[PDB]
Amino acid sequence: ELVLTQSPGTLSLSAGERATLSCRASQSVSSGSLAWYQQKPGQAPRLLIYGASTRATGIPDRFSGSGSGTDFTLTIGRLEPEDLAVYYCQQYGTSPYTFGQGTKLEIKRTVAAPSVFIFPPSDEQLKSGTASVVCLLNNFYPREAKVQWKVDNALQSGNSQESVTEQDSRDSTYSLGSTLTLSKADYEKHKVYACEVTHQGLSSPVTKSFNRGEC
Amino acid sequence: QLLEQSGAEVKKPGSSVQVSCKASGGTFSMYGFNWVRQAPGHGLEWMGGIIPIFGTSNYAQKFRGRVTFTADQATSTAYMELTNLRSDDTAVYYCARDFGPDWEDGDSYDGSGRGFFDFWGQGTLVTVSSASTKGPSVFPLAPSSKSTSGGTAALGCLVKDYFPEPVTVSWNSGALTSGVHTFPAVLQSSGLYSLSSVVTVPSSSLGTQTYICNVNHKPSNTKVDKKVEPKSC
Repeated sequence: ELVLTQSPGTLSLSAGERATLSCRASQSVSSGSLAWYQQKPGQAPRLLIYGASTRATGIPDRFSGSGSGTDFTLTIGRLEPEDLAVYYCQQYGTSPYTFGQGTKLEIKRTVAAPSVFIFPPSDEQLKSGTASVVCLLNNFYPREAKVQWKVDNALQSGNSQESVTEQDSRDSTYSLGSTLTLSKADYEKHKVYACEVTHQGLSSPVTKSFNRGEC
Repeated sequence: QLLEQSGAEVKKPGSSVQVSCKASGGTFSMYGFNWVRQAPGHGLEWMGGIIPIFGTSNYAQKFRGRVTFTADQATSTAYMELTNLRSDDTAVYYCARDFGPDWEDGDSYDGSGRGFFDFWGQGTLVTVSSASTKGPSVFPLAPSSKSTSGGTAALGCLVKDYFPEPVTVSWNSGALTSGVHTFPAVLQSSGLYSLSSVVTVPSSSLGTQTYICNVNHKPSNTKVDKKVEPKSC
């Protein structure tokens, strides 16, 4: 079975730069039967190139393929933020068809401070015995950010979970959602709920808070 | 779009699953239909396929004795059955279409043939687990004075305690796409998933525009619409 090895594993470039993705085969690929696919966050793969160098219909002119034998390359001439994705090569010259392990393309951009919002738990959820307090950090760039929850000024640990989106296809920023989870009893025994955010785009950590019981 | 697949579902270890693929053009023409799977967070692997017009089918040895490929002209639908499922068969199964312009035949010239896929279906996530499915509880992330910035307000839906993946979320049935951020799910200590979807909109629209998140959880055959509005004081 033909093994396809892609390089590099991850490519970090700013919009406007040129991306060069390599795909090397363990054995000669018959007739240049090599295809390249683009898979954007949360989407199915999309054919970019086939026959090693033929650009597929509907594909932008910034995408080009080259190579023969055991060495192939996908070039993205002038990166656009929408090119954020994982790229895969695939040979179909011999059965079984095989794919490379993929190259993740990340986009570097300028620093952007997050907008921070807080959401108290809904009464509906509380009714059932659980309170999820949500803190939203919207559209910031350096992925690195710190969220610290405080209840009545006491620092929380071990009772929150966060999730971060993949870079936005338009502005390359990230968003992060942190959820503090408490039992209805614990939630109702405290008053001030605060989310303190630390990020490179902020001169000082900003805090979003609310007092349970207030409108 | 023109390649519709069956819905995501959880399957017990040892059972069999059938993933369907319908060509919305009402015909198979001379296209080949392949199945390529992807474990969440990982790569792609070809499983096999069938070219209806020629009645030709084959697959990867990795799946010998476990896969069957068929196609029904009547319904323009192709199927793949995978048996004796195990946890490592958990993956998004994609239907991928291939063609062969061989001067009026299956494959005989110009250079390379039908090995690439120019059209993919949205995928069918099959989770192999002994745990039963559980639909999500959807709670509002109501916009308030605590979720506003400038003339913008953030709001959303918290999709809690469901199993297994995936959950898809749209806003206003797809009429609202700008500003939407749907977070990847987190696996809680309870073994159940949780995610949230947020959107930022003009604060001035909160009293006139209805905002509803449409949460789809095919594994449990559940679809939940949740209207999200400013909370009353």
